[PDB]
Amino acid sequence: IEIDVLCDLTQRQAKLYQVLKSQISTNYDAIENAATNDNLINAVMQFRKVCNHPDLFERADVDSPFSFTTFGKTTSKFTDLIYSSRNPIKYSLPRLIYEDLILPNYNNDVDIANKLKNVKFNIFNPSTNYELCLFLSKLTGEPSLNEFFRVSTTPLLKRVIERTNGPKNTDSLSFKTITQELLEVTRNAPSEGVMASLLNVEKHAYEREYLNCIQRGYHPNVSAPPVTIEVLGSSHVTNSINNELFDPLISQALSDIPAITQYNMHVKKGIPVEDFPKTGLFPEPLNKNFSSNISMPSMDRFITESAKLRKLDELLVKLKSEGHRVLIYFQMTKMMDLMEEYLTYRQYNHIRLDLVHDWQTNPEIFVFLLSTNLTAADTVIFYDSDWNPTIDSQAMDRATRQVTVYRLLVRGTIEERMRDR
Amino acid sequence: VTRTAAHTHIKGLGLDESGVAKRVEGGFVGQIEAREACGVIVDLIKAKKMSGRAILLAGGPSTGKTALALAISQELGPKVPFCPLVGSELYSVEVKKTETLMENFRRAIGLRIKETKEVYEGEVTELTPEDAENPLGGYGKTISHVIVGLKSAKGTKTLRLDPTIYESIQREKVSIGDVIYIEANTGAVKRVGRSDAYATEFDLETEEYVPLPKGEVHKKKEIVQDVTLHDLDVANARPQGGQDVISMMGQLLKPKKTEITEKLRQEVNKVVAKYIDQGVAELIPGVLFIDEVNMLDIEIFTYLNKALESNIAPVVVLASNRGMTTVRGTEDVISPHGVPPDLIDRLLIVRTLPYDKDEIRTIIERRATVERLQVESSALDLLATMGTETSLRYALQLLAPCGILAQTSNRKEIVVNDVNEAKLLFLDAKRSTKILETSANYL
Amino acid sequence: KETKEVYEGEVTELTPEDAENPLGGYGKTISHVIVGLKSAKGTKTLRLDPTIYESIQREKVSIGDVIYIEANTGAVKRVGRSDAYATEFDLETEEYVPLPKGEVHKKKEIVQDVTLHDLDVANARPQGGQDV
Amino acid sequence: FVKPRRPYNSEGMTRILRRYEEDLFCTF
Amino acid sequence: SLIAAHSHITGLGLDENLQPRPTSEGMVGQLQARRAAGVILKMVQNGTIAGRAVLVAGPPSTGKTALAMGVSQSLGKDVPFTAIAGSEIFSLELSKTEALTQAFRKSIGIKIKEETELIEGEVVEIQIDRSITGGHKQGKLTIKTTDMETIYELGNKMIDGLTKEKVLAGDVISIDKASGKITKLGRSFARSRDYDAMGADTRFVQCPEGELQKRKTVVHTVSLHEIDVINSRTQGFLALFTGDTGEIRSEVRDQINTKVAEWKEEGKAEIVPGVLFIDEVHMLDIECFSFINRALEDEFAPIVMMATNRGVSKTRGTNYKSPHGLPLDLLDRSIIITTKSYNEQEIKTILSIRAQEEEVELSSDALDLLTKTGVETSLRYSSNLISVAQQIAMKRKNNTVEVEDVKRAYLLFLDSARSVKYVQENESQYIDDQGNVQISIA
Amino acid sequence: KSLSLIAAHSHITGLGLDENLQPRPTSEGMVGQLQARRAAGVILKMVQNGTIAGRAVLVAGPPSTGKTALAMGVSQSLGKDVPFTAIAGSEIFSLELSKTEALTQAFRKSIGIKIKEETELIEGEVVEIQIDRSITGGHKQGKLTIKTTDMETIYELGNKMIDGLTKEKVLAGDVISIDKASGKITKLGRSFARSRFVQCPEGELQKRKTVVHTVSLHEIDVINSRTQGFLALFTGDTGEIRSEVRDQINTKVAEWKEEGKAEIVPGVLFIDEVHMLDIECFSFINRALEDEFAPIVMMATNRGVSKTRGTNYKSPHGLPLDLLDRSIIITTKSYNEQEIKTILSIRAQEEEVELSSDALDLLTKTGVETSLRYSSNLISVAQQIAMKRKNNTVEVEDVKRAYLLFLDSARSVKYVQENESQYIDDQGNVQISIAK
Ligand SMILES: Nc1ncnc2c1ncn2[C@@H]1O[C@H](COP(=O)(O)OP(=O)(O)O)[C@@H](O)[C@H]1O
Ligand SMILES: Nc1ncnc2c1ncn2[C@@H]1O[C@H](COP(=O)(O)OP(=O)(O)O)[C@@H](O)[C@H]1O
Ligand SMILES: Nc1ncnc2c1ncn2[C@@H]1O[C@H](COP(=O)(O)OP(=O)(O)O)[C@@H](O)[C@H]1O
Repeated sequence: IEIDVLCDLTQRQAKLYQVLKSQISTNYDAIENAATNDNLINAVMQFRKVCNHPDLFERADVDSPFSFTTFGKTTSKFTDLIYSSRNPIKYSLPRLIYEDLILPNYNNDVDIANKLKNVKFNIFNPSTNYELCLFLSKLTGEPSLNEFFRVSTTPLLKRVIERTNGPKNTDSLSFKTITQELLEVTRNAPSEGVMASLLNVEKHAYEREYLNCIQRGYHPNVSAPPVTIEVLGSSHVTNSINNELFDPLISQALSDIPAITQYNMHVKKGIPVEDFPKTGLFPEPLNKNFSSNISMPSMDRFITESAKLRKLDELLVKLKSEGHRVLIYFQMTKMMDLMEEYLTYRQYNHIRLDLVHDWQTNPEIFVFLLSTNLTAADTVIFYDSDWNPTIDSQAMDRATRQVTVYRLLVRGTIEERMRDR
Repeated sequence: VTRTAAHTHIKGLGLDESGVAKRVEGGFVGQIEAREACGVIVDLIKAKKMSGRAILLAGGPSTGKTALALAISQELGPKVPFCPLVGSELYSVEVKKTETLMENFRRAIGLRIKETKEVYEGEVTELTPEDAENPLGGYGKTISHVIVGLKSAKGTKTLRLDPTIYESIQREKVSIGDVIYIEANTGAVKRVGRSDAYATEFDLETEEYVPLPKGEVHKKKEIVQDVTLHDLDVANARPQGGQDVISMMGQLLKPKKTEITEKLRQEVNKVVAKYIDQGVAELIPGVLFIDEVNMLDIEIFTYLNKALESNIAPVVVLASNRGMTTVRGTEDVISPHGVPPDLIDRLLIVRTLPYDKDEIRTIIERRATVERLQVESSALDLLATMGTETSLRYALQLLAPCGILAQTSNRKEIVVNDVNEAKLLFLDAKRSTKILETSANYL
Repeated sequence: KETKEVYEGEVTELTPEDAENPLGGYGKTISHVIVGLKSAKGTKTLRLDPTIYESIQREKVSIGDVIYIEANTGAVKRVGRSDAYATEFDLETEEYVPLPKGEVHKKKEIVQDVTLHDLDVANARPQGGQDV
Repeated sequence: FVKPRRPYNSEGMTRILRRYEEDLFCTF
Repeated sequence: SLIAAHSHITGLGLDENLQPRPTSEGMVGQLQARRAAGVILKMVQNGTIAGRAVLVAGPPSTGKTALAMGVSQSLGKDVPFTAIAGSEIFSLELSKTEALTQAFRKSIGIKIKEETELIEGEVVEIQIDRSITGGHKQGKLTIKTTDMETIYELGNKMIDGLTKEKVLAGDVISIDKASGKITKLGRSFARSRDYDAMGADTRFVQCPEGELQKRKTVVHTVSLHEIDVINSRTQGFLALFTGDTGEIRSEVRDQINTKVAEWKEEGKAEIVPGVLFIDEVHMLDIECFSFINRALEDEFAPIVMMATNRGVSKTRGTNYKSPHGLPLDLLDRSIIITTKSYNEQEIKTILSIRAQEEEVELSSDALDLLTKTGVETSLRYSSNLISVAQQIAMKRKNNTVEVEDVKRAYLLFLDSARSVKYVQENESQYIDDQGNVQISIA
Repeated sequence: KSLSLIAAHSHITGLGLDENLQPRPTSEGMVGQLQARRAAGVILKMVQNGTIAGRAVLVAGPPSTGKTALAMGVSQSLGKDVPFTAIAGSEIFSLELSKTEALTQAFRKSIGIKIKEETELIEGEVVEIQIDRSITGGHKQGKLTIKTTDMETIYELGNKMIDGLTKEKVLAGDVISIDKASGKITKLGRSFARSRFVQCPEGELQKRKTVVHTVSLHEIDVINSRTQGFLALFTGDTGEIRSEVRDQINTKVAEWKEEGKAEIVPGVLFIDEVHMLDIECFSFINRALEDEFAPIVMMATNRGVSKTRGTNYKSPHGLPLDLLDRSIIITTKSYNEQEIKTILSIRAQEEEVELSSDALDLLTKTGVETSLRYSSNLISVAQQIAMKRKNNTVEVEDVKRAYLLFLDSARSVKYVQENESQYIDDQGNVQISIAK
């Protein structure tokens, strides 16, 4: 017969309130008296818009890092999409530096001295250093004597990708350490075994902590590609940079082959399985939530962004059993937010601004939103935190032989001053 | 209900419109001249015009300097960046202290940009790859292009992809019937989840179910984003978020602070100047608060002597407890507040006065009302006498054990016996020091 | 203290027996593989799993080698070639081990002595990530 | 009504089949 | 497990009136310090107060560490208790402030609620479609109980979890949908067609009844530092164990603070606090004290328990001396609990409690001489001598431990004062502080 | 322009000197120090000559006398593309680079090489594009119509231009720049079509454009070291570049200068607080200025007969005798009342302060008794007090209010010295209690 509910202030609500309080200023006590007596009125409506919903101020779109990129943007059968992101910082190098110090030339000595330092005077060269190669082939146990010269002159990550080696000489000084024995045991082993469960405890901690379903907390603020080098007048620079950034062995290594392409490659064209390029070497991310830095705006979070909306949804959870009606009152644009709310998550029978008498004849429907005789409604739910009780009396002129007034209120804001006065 | 911690009672500087302050408002008691000086400083800060300004909050221990810094931060707002710091935090083992100080200087300056995003989003209806004529040629990749079909709500479009965008697609592990989100700015893809048009009661991986994205595909939306200049420097020094092999290998490697060169900061300054000239970005300078500035050695003060002359360096406030104290890292140079006399010339010292008995009494009363304690007048007066006798902080930190003893004795109000028992159980510094001086076995 | 029920010996044949009603669109629908193992004083014919054939071709197992299959984990371990089947007289580089002794089905208790620090340094390091 | 099941694409990959009676492996 | 020096404390030994018994829960004496520690325990259990430093002080061999472990046992389950010493802060890859912040964020906890589906039934069939190279893995599962039979689609992780712990048809397994657990409870068909490769002898289980899917809600506790390392890089879970968390940036900390506040406001997560215990606090540097001074005043800050046995001494990193080795501004923020040395009755009760725990039987006269030796030199000396007297007694083939055994133990093993008197009489035998010695007999 | 708020040295635009190197009394924002300004002008002409390498000059004097102001005048009056490196003394102490090699980097960042190169560039307004897709897509041909304010042409496109035009989606009405050699298209912006906006470019497409590049020697040293990419120039992880790559670069730039393809641009290295360097760094500075490819090094210090860092003894200017022998010393003097008044008026002019004449004289007197930086800090805060009472003009009461609120050095020293018991001394003794 008389209910006044009070709600606290959420963190996004408090952040918007405190940035409005610091930015606008203009005697916030006198602004409170301005909201008491009713530009100043624009400040009072915008403070109330912060008080109702964050999305009534600004729509919360996707939370993505700032793309520090310049790319092909549309200024406004298929339309092809091609990757074109570049760093806005452009480092300019003259052609003289590149063509004189980096590329081979007739007056340059880069290829000659490079061969002389990498092949001719290599200590792993079997043509001139066969004794050292045979020494290390005794020690390591490599079956091939050119493995040492090949290993010393490859890039390290290319050595990582091309590492798959299983034959080894048994008459060698390379050893199988106790840890390596245990690793070979737990290469493939099930549960309920002592020797595997004493060494698989990282996966036990992953499984028992329910850690595959923890939401992402942190995303980077700015994402940027590597700094684009621009050399004017040479396509060799463009080809070399395109080769370096998009190396086909390495880009193929951090990715996968489509399964249709694998079937068309192995069976139809007769490519053996070992001849496939190496794939699947990208590390597995922790969950599906840690896959990318873009976070989709959770519609569940839209309820909890506004404390009035969260208390209203809890009230509807309690009050689905009974029929009531809701007043959105003097605020514009809150209609489409509540409209999207109950047609996005919790689908309710509703009507929004004849058909009024059509719902008056229908007992099972909940009216929800209306703006600012209707005695068929059993309960009107509204704010009562309005400056004019004449507006309240015109609202309850609408008013089944029962009323149960619930009054929505947010604490720690100008709404409490409104209620008191 | 709500977790309180230390000076949670502060809501702001508590000044008036003319620039004057009332005695008990804004959570503060006393220190009227310091409050008015900090109000003039925050007005200068909101003017957003001067660079390389510095003030010092001088005074003894337990006098309100960190309280004044928190009041300045609350008077500033969330859009203006406040970067709290301790003097000991500048000593890092990964990188020189000079670069840590410059990184904090760039972390104080904020930026707010409106950004336009090109977004292809929808439900994957079909996904076919097109192979190459020589998949084992050694050059190029095993596919050539990939056609993918996305339909949003009230729209449908077919996209033909280069292998890099589809490489990101298969790194995010999409399937037929999933809702995806291609960002054309960086090539980043986010898998929203399964479409809820199909049956959603048979998966075994706790997958979320999402309706069709509203509007057409190839959307263009405006996002407002708040970043600092230090974020730009970090994101350009360790480049991630691209789809080349350097950005892919940059995610998996261990992060490590490196000495960011001046050329990178100048290029970031030129790009941000271009963003401002376009009208899409605005500059928001902020603050940086080095509490316990006496912990810095002479080298950090020498670098501050030059780093305050920058045209972009923010306003930095400091705190110190020392009197006539020799500088750390020097042998004979004795200076006020532990701050060398070269830095004192750029500085603007704001003194902070000690408190009286009644000011201590109302501070303790306000802390009791903040912690939801009810205290009678006699126990409040006794706690005020204890504050003036031992210390202010020992009187503030004794309210919680009297509360524990109160709820032990099935009461809410704090009687004199409770503060007597809390005097007995817990000692202050001076009584424990007298216990130390009168023991043999180095108690 | 642990127990190990293992099978090892020289292989005689590996026949990927095709299934009756062999589905459609796939050739070689294995119902089971028959691996005939021989050792000293014993010889056993075995009816394995359809899936262990992928390990058989993964470790390059052919007729004339000695293998090592366990009962619980179900993995081959190609120890090497038998000394009797040294068919490449002139040039070969395969390891040659003697034919193993005892029955093919030997179940034994094995003790392992290990420190706790070895367990810590084995748990801390990545245990076969197969990532970059 | 009842919503349809997601389209399950099984083209181009091997199949491991285990049923109540006997085990299968269709490989390429 | 093994038996340690503080194993006899099983709580703190106080009533609901915060009044200590003379001997309860393995603790005897120290009434004022026990009452103060109980007050701090109740203040932690309330949880609404944060960042309060408590400094325990007294002489050595008094029970400061015993009081700290007593607080730890009475703290209850699912509440963090980071017990470090003073010297773990100094590191080669972590700064002192960063190691302290990592300790602070280890000491505070987050209790997260999750929703979990339970599926348990016999497996009818398993169809797994793997690619040619085995990378892509997709397939269908057909699990069944006696009331209904449903078919689920499988992802990559579930199929990879299915390959380990090989699941034949007719195997009763339990599926946890959220945690991704596969638990083969047993095999229920016992098929006549048995493979000669497989060696499993899983027990026979009854067919499950009831509905197939069951919803349950679970709670698990994770500290702030764990989520910081998890969100710091891609492979943060491995760095949680290997400790390769090198100087996490402040942006990560700000975003996780906002995130856990958001999780608190949704009712999803609950923040419980903890006790951070530092032992031999005087070992820290002055910059550690300044950072503790400015980091106790944060919203996420635990109740720091601080222990020292030292009087007025030189504070490290400085040229002066201060009480307890701590500067005055840190002593301002800290309330000091003091402790007092014991009499002969308390030492006798301590030794009786130690002997009753250590499974050693003593006579009355042996206990009296152990009490006299403990009150003479030190309590720890007699507490160590109980072990060797026990071992001498079992070498003499008698169950009890007699006075002659503890006399032989006292003769055999030396204490501090006797070793000092033996060093001082024979100063030429040992190497001096100037490195001068005579090794020759004559 | 870049990001430029009001700094301490913003009013300086150079050295107020004539063609005969005679300093004007107040010109280009800099007033006073006539001998120091003439000496810095001589050093400026020595840099602009470029025939003199590896000279060290030292500006010494009292604090707040304009040594950094003199160096900023030299930096502003150098011009563009002549390199200027400004480092504090506390920067070379690195945890991952040795101090001598950090000095070598700071030396070699200030010598630039000048290369002129010419390229063809097509920059016009696109009328329309037309591309016809094939039956399957094996070959793609299309036509392209671009125009300027003068010309109009139609181009036939091959495969690679169509692939480079689909990437970076070019519509009708765009203004783009096409590089023919590297195949790089950059979108300059949309033209004047009402439906970012940039005017349509002038005629004569395929025009010759000459771009002059200035690259420091440190960038060539990092580039020529094959283990370091150009990303070490931005990330700053060079890691002790070896000597052989540096000597290779020195010989190569020498042969470029003799061949005629390049021209050496010498520069200025300025070291703030050179007294914070240690003795071995001074030794390397002594033996590094001998090299031909060395800049003209400016050092600014104020210490007098101080100890040298890393040694026990004391030496004048905090510098050992051999480095003072290797250097020539410019002495700065203090300011009288009129120069302080003119500095304060220039600073108030730049910070947009309209201030009373009597308030100006009061700030002048405070700048005579207390150092100049106190008054220069006081103007802006007094102006904020002035807008606090809604007055656009700064009066004498605003200056008195700013004096009362914000303390200077000597008053804070006195206020500490009278109440020493409240603070913390060298021994860490503090009386926090206020009574008894
Ligand atoms: N003017 C004030 N009004 C109310 N409380 C104060 C005031 N000044 C200090 N305090 C209290 O004193 C304590 C110490 O203040 P803080 O500024 O954090 O350290 P310090 O005073 O040493 O700079 C804080 O808990 C704060 O609440
Ligand atoms: N009240 C007590 N209850 C139980 N054990 C105690 C008590 N007082 C002292 N002890 C014992 O005395 C020894 C010394 O206590 P501890 O705090 O660990 O070292 P210290 O007192 O030197 O700091 C411990 O082994 C502890 O078991
Ligand atoms: N001759 C001058 N002309 C203009 N401004 C000056 C002059 N001399 C000093 N200043 C100003 O005085 C302030 C402090 O001088 P500064 O150059 O820092 O002295 P120092 O070089 O001794 O540190 C600076 O803001 C500077 O702009």
